[PDB]
Amino acid sequence: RFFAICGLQEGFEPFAINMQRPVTTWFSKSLPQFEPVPPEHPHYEVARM
Amino acid sequence: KTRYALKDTDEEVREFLQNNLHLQGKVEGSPSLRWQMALYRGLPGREED
Repeated sequence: RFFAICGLQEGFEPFAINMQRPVTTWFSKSLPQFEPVPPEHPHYEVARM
Repeated sequence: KTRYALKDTDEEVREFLQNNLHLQGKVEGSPSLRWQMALYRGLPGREED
């Protein structure tokens, strides 16, 4: 709705100008899941004894 | 713009463009010009004349 007004003449292109399928999007799902404790976690450390 | 960098007057660039009218881009050879030309030709006041 406003690409021609501001953005077309400045040399900018639409993010998906030449694409067949719509751009796949990822969303932050608020469903808790169990994941491995990162080796570089700032607060939690796991030692294998 | 290159001719202006070489310190040419407004008459020199015009005659340079007159002899170089065939160097304008071709829509078939560029994917970017495909949608730009289609968007350009959609304006109400665009006449091919």
